[PDB]
Amino acid sequence: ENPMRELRIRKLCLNICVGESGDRLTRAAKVLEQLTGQTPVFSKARYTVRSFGIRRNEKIAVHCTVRGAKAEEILEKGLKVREYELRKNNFSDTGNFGFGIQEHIDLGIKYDPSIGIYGLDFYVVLGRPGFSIADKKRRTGCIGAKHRISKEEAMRWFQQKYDGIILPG
Amino acid sequence: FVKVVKNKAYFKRYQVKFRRRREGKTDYYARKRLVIQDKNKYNTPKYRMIVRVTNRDIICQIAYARIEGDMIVCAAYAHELPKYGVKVGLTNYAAAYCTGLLLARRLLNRFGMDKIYEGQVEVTGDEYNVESIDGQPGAFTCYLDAGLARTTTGNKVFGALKGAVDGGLSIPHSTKRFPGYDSESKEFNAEVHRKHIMGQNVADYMRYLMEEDEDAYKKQFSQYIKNNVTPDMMEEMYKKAHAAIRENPVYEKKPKREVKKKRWNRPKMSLAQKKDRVAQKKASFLRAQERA
Amino acid sequence: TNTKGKRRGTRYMFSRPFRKHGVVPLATYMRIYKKGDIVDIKGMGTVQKGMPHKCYHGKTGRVYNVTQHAVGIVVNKQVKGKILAKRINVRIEHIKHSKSRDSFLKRVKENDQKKKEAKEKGTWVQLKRQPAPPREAHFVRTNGKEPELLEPIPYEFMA
Amino acid sequence: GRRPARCYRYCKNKPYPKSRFCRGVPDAKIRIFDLGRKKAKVDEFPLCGHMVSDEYEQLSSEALEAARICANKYMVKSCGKDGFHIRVRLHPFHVIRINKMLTGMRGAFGKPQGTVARVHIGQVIMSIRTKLQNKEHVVEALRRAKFKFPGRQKIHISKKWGFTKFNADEFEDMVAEKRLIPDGCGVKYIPNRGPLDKWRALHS
RNA sequence: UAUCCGGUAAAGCGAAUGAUUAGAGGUCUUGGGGCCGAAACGAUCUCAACCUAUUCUCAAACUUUAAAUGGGUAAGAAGCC
RNA sequence: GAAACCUCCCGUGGAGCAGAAGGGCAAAAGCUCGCUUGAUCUUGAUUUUCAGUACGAAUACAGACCGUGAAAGCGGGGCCU
RNA sequence: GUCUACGGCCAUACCACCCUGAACGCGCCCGAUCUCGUCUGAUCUCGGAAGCUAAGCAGGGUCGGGCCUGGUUAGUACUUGGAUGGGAGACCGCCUGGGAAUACCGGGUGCUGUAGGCUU
Ligand SMILES: [Mg+2]
Ligand SMILES: [Mg+2]
Ligand SMILES: [Mg+2]
Ligand SMILES: [Mg+2]
Ligand SMILES: [Mg+2]
Ligand SMILES: [Mg+2]
Ligand SMILES: [Mg+2]
Ligand SMILES: [Mg+2]
Ligand SMILES: [Mg+2]
Ligand SMILES: [Mg+2]
Ligand SMILES: [Mg+2]
Repeated sequence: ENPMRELRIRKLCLNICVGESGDRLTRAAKVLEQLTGQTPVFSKARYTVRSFGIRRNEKIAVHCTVRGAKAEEILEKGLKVREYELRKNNFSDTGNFGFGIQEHIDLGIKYDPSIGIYGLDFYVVLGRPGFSIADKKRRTGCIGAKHRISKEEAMRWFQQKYDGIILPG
Repeated sequence: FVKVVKNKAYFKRYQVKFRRRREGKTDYYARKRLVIQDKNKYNTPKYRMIVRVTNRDIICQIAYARIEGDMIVCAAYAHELPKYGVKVGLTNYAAAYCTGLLLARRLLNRFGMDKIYEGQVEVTGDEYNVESIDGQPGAFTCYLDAGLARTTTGNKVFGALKGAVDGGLSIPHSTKRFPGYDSESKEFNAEVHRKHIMGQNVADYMRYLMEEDEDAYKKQFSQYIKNNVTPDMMEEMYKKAHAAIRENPVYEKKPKREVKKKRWNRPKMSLAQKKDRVAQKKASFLRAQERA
Repeated sequence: TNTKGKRRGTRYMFSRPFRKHGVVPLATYMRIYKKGDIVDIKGMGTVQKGMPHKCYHGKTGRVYNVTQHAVGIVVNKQVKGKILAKRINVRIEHIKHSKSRDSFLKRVKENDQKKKEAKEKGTWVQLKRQPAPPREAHFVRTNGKEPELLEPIPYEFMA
Repeated sequence: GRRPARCYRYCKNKPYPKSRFCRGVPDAKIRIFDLGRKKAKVDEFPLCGHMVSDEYEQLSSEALEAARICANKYMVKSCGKDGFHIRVRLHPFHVIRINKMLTGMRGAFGKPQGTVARVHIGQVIMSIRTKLQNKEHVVEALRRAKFKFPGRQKIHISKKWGFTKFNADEFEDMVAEKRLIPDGCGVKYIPNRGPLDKWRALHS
């Protein structure tokens, strides 16, 4: 009989790190835009790495943060391609989880020889009512303690909500 | 495991930030520029029209700063407004206007400049400001303390500021962030501004919801539907309130007495209680372990 | 031969004390100096506009001018053989009221009280101060118990 | 090779540690500041013989090491290979200098010759713990070790338990109290203060 | 007699910075070498760095502390009311 | 993959602030944007080196003409040396 | 008793975890038509008032860390002035006045200004 300790999805994060720049990245930005229904953001590199073939302030990745119902919907699709399995290590100690998909057309998108097959990266910021405290301007705070989502608590939310297994190893 | 970031050491070397900086209240960078006088002005005050919008309220205070703790010459709250006419939407831009206006009038009534400096009456919305009359006591002048509010176009603080300006305080300002001013053109309507001052932005939303879906309107404007505040009633309501403020701004409080004087709180546990309490935990551990 | 630089050797002087860095708390700014206020100068690291020179830190002097956010302040600086009363324009943040004078004003006020009264009475009262006189004749009662004997203690080597 | 010990004896200069500024310093002769059964428990060695200094003088790293070998050799030969623990309690930190002559006294400032310990009057140089059997064997060990140092140093047997800061008269009771708790060569003094959960680990 | 100024002596390093000894504890890390292992955070040691309490010993160009001696002012008619 | 991008947590500054080092600095003095030319015109006063001359460097004002900000303000080069 | 708004001094006010919060507040909270701003109504801006003290916030708790303040350390370390004092030196003792700092052990754990609530 808890009032608002209702573990919800605060946001869903999606990022395609092509690590190229130019055209490949502009191509991958269309994929997220088709998926999420909003323009994404290009992130640039921190610093040059001659190994990976990247340069400082060169656009490496594209990403986006989905919120609300659309984030619930896209999360659902992403678990369907993963078949509602995660692991213990897929959850972070902070009570967030995430998982890859190897190819976006699995979610439900049409391939093109140009706009190819960008594998991508789901990550779910779980939260509660009254987490905003941390990130507002004026009278800020820290979210107590018996209110912070545990790893265990986030696993059981997944185990209930999306009927998942959380396989061991 | 990792290196403990917050050691003895960490706390020994640690410096707190000021109390109100911790509480997330006082921008001391801005406070210094706002509040201190030029030393050659000496003890002449430096007033500021503080305006803060709470989740359910708008406060308007005039204050100068002394060393004991900035003194408040006058105040007006949005929750007073029921007296004057405003039943609902007390955090809205129109309410902000009333609340500011009321502060000016109440302030002016103290100094006897109620008859001099009527200020703007008809509410155009355009650039207005008070010229001090010669052979008469000059116009009161303070400055707007926005606080931590993101000072954008249409911010409710500037709703209050507009009010106190029309009320007859000379507070300097531009019209670059009254609601009306256009970013991609750079002119000011001052009929858009009037609408906002009169609550027509709210009335139209009320009319838009009722047209589309009854239930959402019923949900959105529940206290507006109770008290029977309708879209077509709205403009009149705020104009009545403006007049009533303008005719009597004086605050009378309530004669508070008949207090039982009882402790809701929990007082501080005395040394000796604390001293025994460990004594009992020490015993209780010993007697407990001498069994299994 | 040492460098003539303005700030040479103020590593410690202009350095906010331990756990008193950051915002210059506001009383400092908002307290009023008139003409002829006795004022002790004490440079500060946070505010670098209007800093006094390292020679006038510690030194007390009188205010002569007061601008918008600073105070002209005559202070006496010795130079080999000659003391030069000279006038410096310190920004408020590096300056306090020197209490040195207030204890004097307290005493003169107390004298004016004790001069007005004791005039109608007739009994004249000691207005001048007097240094601590020798400590008067008095008895000491070794009440019952006798004195406690103190033998010096025998040496031993600890370390 | 190096200068006589004569020439670097009195604590004349300011202390000049190996640092950013003083660099290219040759490594100290002495390195291993303790030897014998150092992996021993407080209980199984309470004697604490010290060689205390009685001159505000500088001791060479060279002379420390030599004194350390001298004492340990005798301790081994006397009682046994694992029957003591010796602690040297002066590390050569001060860097000593050397203006060398093939210009004259122009631009004379030394290169780092070597390191040195500065030792105050009443400061301990070496210290030894072993058994109540073995008092005399330590004394002579420190006695022999004196001859490697310049100046003058008393040999003294402290009123502490082992290399602890606690007076040996009260050491055993304190353990019975659990004021004190064995902790390798040392002993952790527990006080009242800390949360009661620490107190519940003891008494259980 | 009031009142400011100070960062030297000393002291400190279970307080920062840098130095530095030892054992307790720790698969934190991970390794490189082993021994018993096909191999296994399996067992057993080990030495690397890191960390949890302790511990040895230091600083002209480090310091939480912090003297003595020391430098300002002030102690009235150019003042009070 | 030890290093690419994203996300949550801790983080008294252990980063950064053109350069030596010292000081100073966290809803900044750091970073990122928006608008800019106060690095403009003009009297004296003062500080620092000092002989208490110059130079340079700086501090407080004052008068103009601007900038920016809702405003209080800040700005006549570079946080200070 | 206690809160809100603006505060002064800035840890006796910080951090950690634990418990309790009547009324009024303060919040979280529900929305994006308009103002405003985002990749994203998360923040920011704006319009609300169905829920709830879970969190923030307050008050308390902990043989808590930390900070503050006493003791001890110690008349010890240091030190002004003195001697045709000692000592081969290094250094030390006395006279004359001044006099610290850890470890260790106690106690304390925000005070308060202006304006306005609530407990009628
Ligand atoms: Mg501001
Ligand atoms: Mg020879
Ligand atoms: Mg020398
Ligand atoms: Mg110095
Ligand atoms: Mg020293
Ligand atoms: Mg700059
Ligand atoms: Mg000007
Ligand atoms: Mg929202
Ligand atoms: Mg709560
Ligand atoms: Mg609660
Ligand atoms: Mg405590």
